[PDB]
Amino acid sequence: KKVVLGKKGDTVELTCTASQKKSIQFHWKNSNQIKILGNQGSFLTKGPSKLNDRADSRRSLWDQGNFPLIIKNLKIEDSDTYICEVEDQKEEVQLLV
Amino acid sequence: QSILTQPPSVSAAPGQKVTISCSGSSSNIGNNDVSWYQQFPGTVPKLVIYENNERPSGIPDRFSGSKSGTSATLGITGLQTGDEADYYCGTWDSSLSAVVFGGGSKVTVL
Amino acid sequence: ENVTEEFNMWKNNMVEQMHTDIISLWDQSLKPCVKLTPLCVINCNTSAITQACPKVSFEPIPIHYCAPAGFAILKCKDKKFNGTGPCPSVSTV
Amino acid sequence: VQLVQSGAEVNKPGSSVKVSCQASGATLNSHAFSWVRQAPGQGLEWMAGIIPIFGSSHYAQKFRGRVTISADESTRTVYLHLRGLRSDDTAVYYCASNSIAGVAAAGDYADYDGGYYYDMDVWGQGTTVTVS
Amino acid sequence: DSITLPCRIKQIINMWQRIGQAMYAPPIQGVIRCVSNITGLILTRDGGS
Ligand SMILES: *[C@@H]1O[C@H](CO)[C@@H](O)[C@H](O)[C@H]1NC(C)=O
Repeated sequence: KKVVLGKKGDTVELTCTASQKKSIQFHWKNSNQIKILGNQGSFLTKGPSKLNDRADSRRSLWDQGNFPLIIKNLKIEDSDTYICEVEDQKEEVQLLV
Repeated sequence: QSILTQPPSVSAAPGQKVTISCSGSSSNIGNNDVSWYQQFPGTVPKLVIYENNERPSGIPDRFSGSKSGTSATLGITGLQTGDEADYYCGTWDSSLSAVVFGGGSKVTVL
Repeated sequence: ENVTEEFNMWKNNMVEQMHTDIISLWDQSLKPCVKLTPLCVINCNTSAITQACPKVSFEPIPIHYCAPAGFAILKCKDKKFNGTGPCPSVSTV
Repeated sequence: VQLVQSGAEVNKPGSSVKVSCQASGATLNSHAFSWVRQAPGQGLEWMAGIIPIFGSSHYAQKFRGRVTISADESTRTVYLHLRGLRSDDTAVYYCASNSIAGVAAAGDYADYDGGYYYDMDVWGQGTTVTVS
Repeated sequence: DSITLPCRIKQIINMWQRIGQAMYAPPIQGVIRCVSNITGLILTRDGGS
């Protein structure tokens, strides 16, 4: 568990790093198990949250195990805690506004 | 004919700073990528600056430039004898629906 | 007869011998003209490969995955299979 | 990357011209050829140009109708034909392509009738034409 | 009676094998139909509260 602080607007980066570096399937969630991001093969897969048109992942970094989360346009309610599901590493990382 | 208003010829001392101010319209500078080409008279023309600030392999870093609104400049430092060439201002213009080059600017040194 | 067996669907390894024989099928059959695969080791670079790219017909045919010498393939013939867990009707093939 | 042409030619008013510009890569579809001239004493002028990966072709304002331009798919070459040869056309002809690989990084569907001619790099040796 | 589906044809696709875009030829000229059987679904939940 880590703490990452951003104020507003700029693109934060939240990273869960795998231990294989061969693009295994990951996911992202929040404190209500609402999906945010997620690999599906070699594509992306959004979710029906309030961060649908904002968050994105850098696709070139997946081959080295890095699965970031780039949330642009930080709104006033973006202080929550998001998890990864890579293999079992449910790394809950929180945010602030 | 010069739809992009380029100066016809410039002159400076070798090693100094000279800027070619190629201006145009709002349909070829502000919403299009401009580029420059260098040709000694009798040689094959070749680009020196693309994507408004970039240098290909074989081009020194003494050449630079900008793309400011309806105008596009050239940062040309380090003048020598071997840059005795005509410099052009080429970009796409969707209003004419064609690529349009500039009037050509010939630099010369002492 | 009378063989029950805990099958599995999500941990098979005939799947990975299919996913890397269809990747190898679409590399000799659908050759793109420009292919921007990344190749980098924060800042990264993207490459660009180019092959001769003609248009060819493409109709998938059925492919059987036979067993090599020394092994055998089971077959969960239970007509209401959950996918995982025990499968009470099992035949060899 | 190489880009070679045919040789210099002489013409007559009423005839046509068949100048080629043959590539060096595997195919033409990775490059966006153009066709620029250079009148003596003056600068250059973009006459025509072809993009084979979208099947499009673009022209200037003046040279429409007189110029047809065809890229042969087999031997990796592009032609440039022109009729109505008058004495103002006495110039050297240059073929120059660039990389079409930047259009893919645009978002989703792109303009398939549009043009992406920018930053030509592989300028050919130049074919000098004259009419008599 | 039947439902229509406003499809498209792409030339700049993300391929499924690896990461990285492909770029293909222009489409063929004439008619190209394909009859096929939708024997499957891949759904996905959305578990709220
Ligand atoms: C679709 O299903 C019908 C009946 O199940 C079958 O006859 C037909 O061959 C199928 N189409 C295919 C396999 O393309």
